[PDB]
Amino acid sequence: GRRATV
Amino acid sequence: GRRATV
Amino acid sequence: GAMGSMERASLIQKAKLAEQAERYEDMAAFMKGAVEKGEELSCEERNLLSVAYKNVVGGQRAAWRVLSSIEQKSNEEGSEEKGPEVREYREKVETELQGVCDTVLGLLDSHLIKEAGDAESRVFYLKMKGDYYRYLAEVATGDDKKRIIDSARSAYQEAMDISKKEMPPTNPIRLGLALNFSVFHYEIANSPEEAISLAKTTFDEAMADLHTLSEDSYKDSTLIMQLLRDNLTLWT
Amino acid sequence: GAMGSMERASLIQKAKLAEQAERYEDMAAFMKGAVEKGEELSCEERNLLSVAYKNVVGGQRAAWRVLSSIEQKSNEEGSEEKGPEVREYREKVETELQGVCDTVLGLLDSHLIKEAGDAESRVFYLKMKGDYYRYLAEVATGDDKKRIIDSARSAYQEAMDISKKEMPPTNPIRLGLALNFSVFHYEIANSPEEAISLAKTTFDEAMADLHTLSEDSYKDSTLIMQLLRDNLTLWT
Ligand SMILES: [Mg+2]
Ligand SMILES: [Mg+2]
Ligand SMILES: [Mg+2]
Ligand SMILES: [Mg+2]
Ligand SMILES: [Mg+2]
Ligand SMILES: [Mg+2]
Ligand SMILES: [Mg+2]
Ligand SMILES: [Mg+2]
Repeated sequence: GRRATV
Repeated sequence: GRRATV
Repeated sequence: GAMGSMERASLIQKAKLAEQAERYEDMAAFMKGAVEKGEELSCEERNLLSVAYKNVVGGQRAAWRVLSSIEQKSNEEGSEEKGPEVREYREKVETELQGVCDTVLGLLDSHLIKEAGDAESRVFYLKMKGDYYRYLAEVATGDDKKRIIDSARSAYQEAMDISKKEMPPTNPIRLGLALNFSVFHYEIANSPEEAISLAKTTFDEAMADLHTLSEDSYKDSTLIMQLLRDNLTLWT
Repeated sequence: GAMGSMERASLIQKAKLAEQAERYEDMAAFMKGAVEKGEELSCEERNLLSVAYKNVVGGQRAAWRVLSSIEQKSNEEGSEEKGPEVREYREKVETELQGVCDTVLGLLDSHLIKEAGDAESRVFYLKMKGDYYRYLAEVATGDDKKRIIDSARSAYQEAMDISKKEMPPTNPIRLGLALNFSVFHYEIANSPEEAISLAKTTFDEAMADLHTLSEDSYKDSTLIMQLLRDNLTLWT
């Protein structure tokens, strides 16, 4: 999965 | 489900 | 046109890139530019044009339905008055949607349909004319509603007449035309019995002709036949 | 501004309708109009602004990555020359993306940040400044790349300094700031060890403070803590 940002 | 159109 | 300086082949290449990037507004603008070069469209090019605008107008229609539902609830008994904003914003989306339909109908009238002589192109464009008048009919509420509905009906009926004479019953354009005209009958023209009859007859006549097809054509036809069956299941 | 004639409250109401209709470009335009009224934004309004632009720029960034990958493949040995179209279209998307980032950074500079005195607003806006400089850094290739990267770093670092002094370690803004600054370290600043250290320390300090929270706040904080853990799992 693609790394998370918010 | 919603009826299909194409 | 802002695409007037770009080569036809470059517009087509960029339309395909825009599709891969899911940039459907760009894809539609590139294809409009390609149409305005004045040459007829190949089969692949016609399908790029239709994919682009179907995605653009599909987003607008989905948004319009969300806003229409909110506006309807606002007008029920017991609902607090919230001002003109819901109507105004529904109208803004509606006007944008109508603009896109008018753009597509304008490309068909100037001059895609008049130059389309082969059944596959002519039926394809007349189906598109019916579809975009149908999208106008979905939002129409005034004096012209009946004429908008009749314009959709007339375009679909011409496409049906040509497709029956010139195409096999398994042709995917013929099948999708019938699927959409059946939906027109069901939800625009208040004719559910006609919608069901058309879907059933179209399915059965395609079934009987599958034996003539290659494996790849069989897959193409059965995909749309399943949509006809899905609608019949929903409606019966 | 095209929104100059619309009431602030009507812009906010329409931004919420646009969100429900998934019309994020409209939502962003409405929120830009609301910011330009010159009043400070409430917490809910700040989150409408961020949701709108995050969705707009997120679509642009995803499209840019698709086009960049195609352009990279075109420049490999053995790839047929296809002309300037891929570069041109990647550049078009890139310029649009940079325009949106410049718009957001302009709203922050005129005058959201200078009027933001409470920690929750100031940290939120400085996180946004870091994020939008980071999106500029994702596409930067020229003489200013180092300064763009340093502008992102500086905004994030100020936000971190304030958040550590003024917020609990479970505050969702603090957690999301740390998540994003950690990603900045990993993939912009070539500092994976710093990225991992920040994510781990942020997670552990939040864990130790969960006992102070209500059930609803606990849910808010643990959601972002799971994102920190997801990144740590990806990176180790
Ligand atoms: Mg030429
Ligand atoms: Mg009441
Ligand atoms: Mg109207
Ligand atoms: Mg009956
Ligand atoms: Mg006022
Ligand atoms: Mg070769
Ligand atoms: Mg550039
Ligand atoms: Mg190490």
